[PDB]
Amino acid sequence: DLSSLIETADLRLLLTTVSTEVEAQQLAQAAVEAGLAACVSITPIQSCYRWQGAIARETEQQMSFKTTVEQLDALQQWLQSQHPYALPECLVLTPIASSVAYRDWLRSSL
Amino acid sequence: SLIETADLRLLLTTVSTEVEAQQLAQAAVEAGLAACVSITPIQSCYRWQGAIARETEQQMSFKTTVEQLDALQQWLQSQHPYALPECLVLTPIASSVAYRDWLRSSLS
Amino acid sequence: SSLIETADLRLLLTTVSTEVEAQQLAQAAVEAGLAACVSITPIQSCYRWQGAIARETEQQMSFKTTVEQLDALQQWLQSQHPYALPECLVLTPIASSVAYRDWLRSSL
Repeated sequence: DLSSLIETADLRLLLTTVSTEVEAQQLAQAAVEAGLAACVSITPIQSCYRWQGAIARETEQQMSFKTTVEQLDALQQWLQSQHPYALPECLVLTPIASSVAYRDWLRSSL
Repeated sequence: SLIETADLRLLLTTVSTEVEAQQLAQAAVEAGLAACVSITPIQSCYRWQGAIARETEQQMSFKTTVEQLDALQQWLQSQHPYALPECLVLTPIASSVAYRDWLRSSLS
Repeated sequence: SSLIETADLRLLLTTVSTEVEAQQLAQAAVEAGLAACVSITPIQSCYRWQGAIARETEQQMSFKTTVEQLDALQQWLQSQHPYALPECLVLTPIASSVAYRDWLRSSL
């Protein structure tokens, strides 16, 4: 149902970044194609971090993979094999609620 | 300074057009269902009815409390009853005292 | 390398009006050892403030930090933020790669 909120514990968002839009578009499509994510979002960002001792500001693409706990490990292993960085950003968030309809769509897609 | 929070919520959803996001944002805040809404364009790749679609969408992030969340979620779905929108709720673990207070006072 | 449950990593979220303000804050936070990484995303924001509903363009900021630096980043940010009442919302990731968790902790 489209209007009922439910508590959820098995949904996961995995956030990473890559340098170019072509890379991100390729990773997103390949993850959905492989059944490792139901949906992947990309948005351009600026990132500031220290590298080789100096502050760097770089344009990057922030990716959000929407997946379940059951595919999370396989997604992270797969990304490490395909990610262009030696040491990719990798943070996982847990949604605590969703709609029944969206949770069902997500699980069905995986 | 920081305080641990259990009752604040961020509702994340997507809509197809910028005009819809702007209208929803305004009306949700006007109604006291959210205190603040942010909108960010994104490109999304997803599985829909077997196939892979790539679309530009507006990511919306609504700042609310657990008390208004069910109401906000239902209201949003009433505005695009044809769609099956992204609905993901996050819970912040902390906030400032002042921000938490402003947010709560903004809801109706 | 593999995923590991995390309890000590934090994402502090805030907004500022302009890209220049965002860049300056980000750089200073990193330089001061209060955050490991800062991301900046252009957004539109709708909120209730000063008795009205405004829509403005803003920069969304996400500070990557640990719990050990969080109080100090928050205190510092309060003194340096251009806004009267800064957005202050903290998220906790539930996992990360071993390498990235180690990078983040090590960078601070």
